[PDB]
Amino acid sequence: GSQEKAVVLDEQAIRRALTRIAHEIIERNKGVDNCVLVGIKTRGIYLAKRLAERIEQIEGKKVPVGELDITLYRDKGTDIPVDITDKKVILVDDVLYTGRTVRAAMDALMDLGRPSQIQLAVLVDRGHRELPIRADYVGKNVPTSKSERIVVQLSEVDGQDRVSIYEK
Amino acid sequence: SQEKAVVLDEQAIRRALTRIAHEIIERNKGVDNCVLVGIKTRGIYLAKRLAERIEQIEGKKVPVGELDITLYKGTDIPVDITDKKVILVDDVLYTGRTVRAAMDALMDLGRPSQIQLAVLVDRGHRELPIRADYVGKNVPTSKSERIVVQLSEVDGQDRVSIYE
Amino acid sequence: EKAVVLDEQAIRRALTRIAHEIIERNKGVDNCVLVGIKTRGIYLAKRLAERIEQIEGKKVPVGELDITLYRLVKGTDIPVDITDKKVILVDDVLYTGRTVRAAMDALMDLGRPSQIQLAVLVDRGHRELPIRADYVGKNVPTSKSERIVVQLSEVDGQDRVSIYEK
Amino acid sequence: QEKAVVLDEQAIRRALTRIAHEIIERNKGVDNCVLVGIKTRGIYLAKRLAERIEQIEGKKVPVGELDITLYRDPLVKGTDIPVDITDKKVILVDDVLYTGRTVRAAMDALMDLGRPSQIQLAVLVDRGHRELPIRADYVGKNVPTSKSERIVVQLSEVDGQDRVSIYEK
Repeated sequence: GSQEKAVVLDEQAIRRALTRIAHEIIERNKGVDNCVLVGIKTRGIYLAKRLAERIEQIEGKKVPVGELDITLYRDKGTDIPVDITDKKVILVDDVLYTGRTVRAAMDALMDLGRPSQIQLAVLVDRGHRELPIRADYVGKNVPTSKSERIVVQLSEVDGQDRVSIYEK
Repeated sequence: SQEKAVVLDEQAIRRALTRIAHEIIERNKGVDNCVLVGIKTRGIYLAKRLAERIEQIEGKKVPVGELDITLYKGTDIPVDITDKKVILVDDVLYTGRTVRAAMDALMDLGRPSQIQLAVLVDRGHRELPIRADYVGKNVPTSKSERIVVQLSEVDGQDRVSIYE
Repeated sequence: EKAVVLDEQAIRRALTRIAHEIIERNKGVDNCVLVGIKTRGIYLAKRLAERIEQIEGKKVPVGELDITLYRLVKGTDIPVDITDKKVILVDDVLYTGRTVRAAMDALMDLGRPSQIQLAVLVDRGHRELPIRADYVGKNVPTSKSERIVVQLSEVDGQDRVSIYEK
Repeated sequence: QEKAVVLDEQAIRRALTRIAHEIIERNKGVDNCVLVGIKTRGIYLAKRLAERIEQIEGKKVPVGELDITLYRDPLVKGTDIPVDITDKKVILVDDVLYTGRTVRAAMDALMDLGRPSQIQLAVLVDRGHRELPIRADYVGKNVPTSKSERIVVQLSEVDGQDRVSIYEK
C-alpha cells in the first residue's frame, strides 16, 4: 500500500536494534573469528556494513562483508571478498517475510563454498513464513496482515532511517 | 557409546505425535491441499503415523510421500505438490542440512505453496537458519552427544535417548 | 468490530490442541485441577475438562475464581483441596498479567499447589508483569486502543473472538 | 562437585553487556526505570547493569535492593529502594530463575512499596523447571538442567571470580 499506517522503528530504534544485534552476534559466536557478513541487495548490504562497523568498534576486529544480488520474493550475481569455506556466514536482510529469498541466498552460498554455518540477521521479521526458515537475530518482530507491507528506509539509499507498515 | 538418558518413552512419543497432529490441523485450518513427506526411514514412519492420526481426527486422508536422502537420493511422492502445503517430517532436527536438501528436492519436483517441518526431536546445534514448525520435544544436547530414536516399525520399540 | 481473529472452528481446534498439550506436559492429568477465572475462563476450563476426559478417561475437577479483570478477588469455589496438586489456571485473554498475578495469590492462600500453570485462549500482548501463559490458543497482536472480545456459546450465544476498537 | 562450566567470565561479560542494550532498546532509553536486585548476587548484577547503562546512555539508573529467602536455596526480609517506584518501570534482577517462587514474592514486595507501571525481569540464567507462570524478559543464558542438578553462580564481588557452573546436587 501507499499510506503509512504506523512507524514501527524510527531512527533511534533502528540504531538501538542494530547495536543490540551486533552484541548478540559477538555473544553467540564468542567473538567474531571466522565470521563473514553477507548482505542481500540493496538494503541488506547497507545493514551488513553497519553491523560490521559496530562490531569493529566493539571488538576491534574487521568482519569482511560480501554481497548477494537476488530478486526479492517480497518485491543472481555475487561479490564476496573472502573464501567462505569453513567460515560462519551471517546473511543479512532488511525484512524476513516468506523466507524464499533466504532460501535462494542459502543455495547460492552453498554453491560458492562450504560454510561451517549460515546464520541470519534481519531488521524486521514480519511473519507469514512459507518455508521452515527463521532468523537467528531480529531487530523487531512486526506483526502484519497479508495486505500490509513493510517499508524500510535507510539513510544511505533513501535519505532517512525509518521502518513503517504501509497499507492500501 | 553408552546411553546417557532416556528422553521420551512410548507413551510420551504417542502423546507428542497426537499433539503434533492437532497442531497441523489447527495451523492449516484442516488439511485440505496438504501432503506429508517423510524423510528417510524414520521420518516416513512418523509421517504415516501422523496421517493415520489426522485421518481419525478429521476424516480426511493426507497423502504421504517419501524422500531418500543420505545421512548427515530418490523420491516417491504419490501426488503433484504444485500449489500444495508440503509438511516435511523427520525424526531429529540437528544441523538443518538434511532439511535444506529435502527442500531442494521438493522444489525440483514442483512448486509447493509452502513447506512446513515437523520433527519428533529438536536437539539444537543448527548450522543453517532452519526451524521446525512442529516439535515433539526440545532435547538439549552437547556436541559430544547424539540422539537415538527408536520406532517400533523398524527397531522393535518406541523410545528416544541421548547417547555419548 | 475490527477483525474476527478466531471463528468457531478455530476455537475448537485451539482448545483441542491445548488439551493435548496439557496431557503431554503433565504426562497425564493425575493430581491436576483446572481453575477458571470468571466467567469465560470457567467455561473454557470446562471445555478443556470435557476434552481431557474424552482423551484420558479422567474427569479433572474444575474450580472457579471470581476476580475483577484488570483488562480484586471477590470469591473462590474450588471443590477439591489444591495442596500438592498442579493447578491449571484458565482465562480467556492475557493482557497485562495483573489479573493472573491476583489469581496466583488467591490460589496460594487456599492451598500449596505443586505448580500453577496458565492456559489462555488469547495472548494479546502488552504485559506489565513477568507473567506468561504455558498454553495459548492464539497470539493476537493488538494496539493499546483495541480490546479483545471473546464470545463462548454457553454464556454469550456464539463462539467468536474479535478485536474491537474500544 | 562441578559438572560443567556454562558461562565463563567472558561469557558473563558479553551476556550482561547484551542485556544492557536490550533494556535500553525495549524501554527506548531508561527514563523512569529503576533497577531492583534480589540479594545477594542479583544486587551485584543490577549494579553491573546500571554501570553499563550509564556508559551507554550517559544516565544513571537508580538501583534498589530486595532481601528475600531464595526458594531455589519465600520470606521478604527487607527492602531498600532509594526512589519512589510509583509509575516507574521496575527492572527486577536475579542471578537464577528456577521455580519462579522468589520472583513471585519479589513482585508482592514491590507492590507493597508502590504502584509501578510495569515490572520487568532480568536474570543471568534461566535453568528451567518453572512452577509458576513467570518468565524473564531478559535472560543471559538458558541453561538446561536436570532436577538432580543446581546452578552455582560466582561473581567476583561475593565469591572472588565470575563463573556459572552446573553442580550435581
